Amino acid sequence: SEESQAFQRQLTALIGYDVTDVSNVHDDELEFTRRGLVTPRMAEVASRDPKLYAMHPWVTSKPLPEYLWKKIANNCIFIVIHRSTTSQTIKVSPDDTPGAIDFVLRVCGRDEYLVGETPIKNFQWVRHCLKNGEEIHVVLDTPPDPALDEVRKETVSLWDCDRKFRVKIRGIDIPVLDLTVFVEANIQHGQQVLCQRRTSPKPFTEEVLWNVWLEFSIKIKDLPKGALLNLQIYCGKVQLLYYVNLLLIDHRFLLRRGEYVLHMWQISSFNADKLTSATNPDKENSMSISILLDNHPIALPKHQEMPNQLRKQLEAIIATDPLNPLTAEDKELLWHFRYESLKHPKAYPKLFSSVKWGQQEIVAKTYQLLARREVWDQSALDVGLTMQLLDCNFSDENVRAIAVQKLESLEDDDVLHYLLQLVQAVKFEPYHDSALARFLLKRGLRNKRIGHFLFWFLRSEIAQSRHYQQRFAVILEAYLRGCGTAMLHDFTQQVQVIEMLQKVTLDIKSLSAEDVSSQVISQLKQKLENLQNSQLPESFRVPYDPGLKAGALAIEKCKVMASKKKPLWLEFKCADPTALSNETIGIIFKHGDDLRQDMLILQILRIMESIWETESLDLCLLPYGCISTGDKIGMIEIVKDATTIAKIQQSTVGNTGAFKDEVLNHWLKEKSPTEEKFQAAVERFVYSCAGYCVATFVLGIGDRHNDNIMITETGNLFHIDFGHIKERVPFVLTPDFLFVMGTSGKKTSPHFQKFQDICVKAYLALRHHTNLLIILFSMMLMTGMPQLTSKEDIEYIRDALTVGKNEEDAKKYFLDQIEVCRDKGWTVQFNWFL
Ligand SMILES: O=S(=O)(Nc1cc(-c2ccc3nccc(N4CCOCC4)c3c2)cnc1Cl)c1ccc(F)cc1
Repeated sequence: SEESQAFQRQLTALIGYDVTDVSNVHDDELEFTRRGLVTPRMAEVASRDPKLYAMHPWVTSKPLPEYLWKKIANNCIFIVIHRSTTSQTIKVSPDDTPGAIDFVLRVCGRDEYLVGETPIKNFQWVRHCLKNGEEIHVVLDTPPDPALDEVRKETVSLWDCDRKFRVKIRGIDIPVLDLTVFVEANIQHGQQVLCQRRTSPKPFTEEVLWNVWLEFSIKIKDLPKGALLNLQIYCGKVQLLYYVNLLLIDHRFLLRRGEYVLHMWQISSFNADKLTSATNPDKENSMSISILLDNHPIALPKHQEMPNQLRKQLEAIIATDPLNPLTAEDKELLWHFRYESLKHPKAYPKLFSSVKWGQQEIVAKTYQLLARREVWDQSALDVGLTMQLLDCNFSDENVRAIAVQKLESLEDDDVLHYLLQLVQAVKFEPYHDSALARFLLKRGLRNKRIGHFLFWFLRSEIAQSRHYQQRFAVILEAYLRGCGTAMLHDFTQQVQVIEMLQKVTLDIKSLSAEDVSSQVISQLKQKLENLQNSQLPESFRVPYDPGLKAGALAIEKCKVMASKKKPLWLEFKCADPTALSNETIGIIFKHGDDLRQDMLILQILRIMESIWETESLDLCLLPYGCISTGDKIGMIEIVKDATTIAKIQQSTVGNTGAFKDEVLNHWLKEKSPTEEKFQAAVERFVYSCAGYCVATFVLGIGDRHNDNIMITETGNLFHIDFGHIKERVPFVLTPDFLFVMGTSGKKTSPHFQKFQDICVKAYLALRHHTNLLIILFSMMLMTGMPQLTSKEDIEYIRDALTVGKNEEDAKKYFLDQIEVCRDKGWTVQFNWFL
């Protein structure tokens, strides 16, 4: 039809990629995945309560922390319900379910609802108000129409083959380039290379032919599902220059066969891009390789105590961190005591790394082993452990599926906490259709807030990653076909706004030399007025805060920043008349940088906060909204009432940097209305500073120049610009920070004794989740930093978290770091200014 044609055109423009396109395939996996995702979409759509879907209550079933209880007025919270101009105020108790006080309670100025069978202490908006110490303002409203969510009507056994595996390398071709070059062919399973063959070296001409069979030692019957033929091109120590990958057992369990011309990826170690089954879309410029797979259709089938010192050796092995390398001795031990090891969920990652995946009978015993998993199925969810099983070390669908099984029990509050890393982990899936892809699909469709962030996270990777754009596009399409017309319209509006603003960023960045022109400010405001009538939708959801709807631009307040990437400083009015403010919505619109590294670090900061909540600590971090939106384009939340530490020094002192200890402290008092609020500022500063000292040490991003650090007018310290990373320093504890606490060079202050108190406790709390943080750190580097990441980069966090050390000793180690910062004073800060 035509209605079912212009709708795909709509899907395409929302997705940023054409999913029906077959210009860059060599089998039908992508198309097979589209048809396969119809079923899980349908089930989730059909079983979601239409009413609860449309109001999307954002709820938690976690306990209310000790830091929030001490801020109640003894078992009583205040809720202001609203008329038109006036308002009524109700006395409430934390257990009063929405219905205890048709009509619905919508938060003033936000598409956020207080509805459903949960106590009001179990709402995030309520806990937000309580955290910042603000009154809850709501409106008696009409529930939205679920009709707006309406969804438009949518043979030889392999184990019977003793032949050794063989692949014919016909040769390579490249339109443009000289030394010597050879092709390496690896049977891979995860990062585990099972068998390796090389060709003879040949001269590197624009076309090089071999026509040789490479006979491997692995038999066909021993090929596991998810095994990759990985083809690499080395020039000559040698050097890797091109790689492509091909699945040996395709999506139907059929062995791969016939002719292949694969266009290959260029090189700029452990990196997610290296594992992709996607071929290079750049048909014109990219190197290709011509191969022949030949062996009748062959299909893989599906299937239907110990001594003292050894138990101890095994337990020591199970105890070690996820980055502790297993020796052959350890693996052989784990596998032999297979069934003892299965009694310990913590042993699953190491045990499944003890499996000889290239030996058919071993795999069979491994699948037998998984069939007997009462203990695994019974234990409480550990995200750490579960994440470990989704990383690049595991390619077995069954192994990976028992990880996804655990995630299924995750409450929506926590999916949101791990969504970004979960979406990144799709890049570790051998096949386009995986249990994890389906999990993300149905959790997103069950919940408008997960689905909103799912959209952007997926879209972020489609726009700037060729290596996985096809896979993420299919999954995104499957999502959009279930999210419902009311969300398709939001997405459409958001896409239009950022596409429009992009154009304005482009032409403006070119009109400036490498400060800021005066004409240019008027030139920007000129084009922004041009938009306000043009075709700009006069209300769109804020990508990083889907509660807020933005309306008209506040043109007068809009400017180009003094940064040499010339980002746009934009302000918007809230489209909601029910808003009881006036404060504009401030968004930084940036080109030049890829915001994905920033997204990752910030999300990890959030994870660190929720970690700290389990131990009733609130280190007042400020992880501001930051959404990559397109290719090298995104938005950043403007934090109100904030300035950079550096600018505070350029206000009292001046240019070069004769830094003074007092300058921060009396900046605080001049922005403090009273002594009452000034102390709360010093209070907020002690916590903030403690959070960012700990967080950044662990992540190894603590040494920042002080224009990249900010403070709010109420004490809240917070770091910025994470997407960038001699004598070193563990973090930033400069004298101006230290004097706010009341110390100079070598002393101890009451507020400082608190800083040391909170850090030590925050640090040790993180250490109780060593495994989880190690795994998120590993995954971050492998999927987020195109840094050809090494073990040594990863095994930094082993140092930072003082693995294998007692608590006493870990307290000492960090306290040394504090003292290291003291010794340097201003040496590192001045050193940047070269
Ligand atoms: O504008 S940027 O190009 N990008 C960017 C901005 C922010 C950010 C987030 C929230 C903010 N809230 C309030 C005020 C901000 N300002 C930043 C400094 O200039 C004054 C205004 C905020 C900035 C965070 N991360 C990045 Cl990558 C940039 C600018 C200066 C820097 F030193 C490095 C980066």
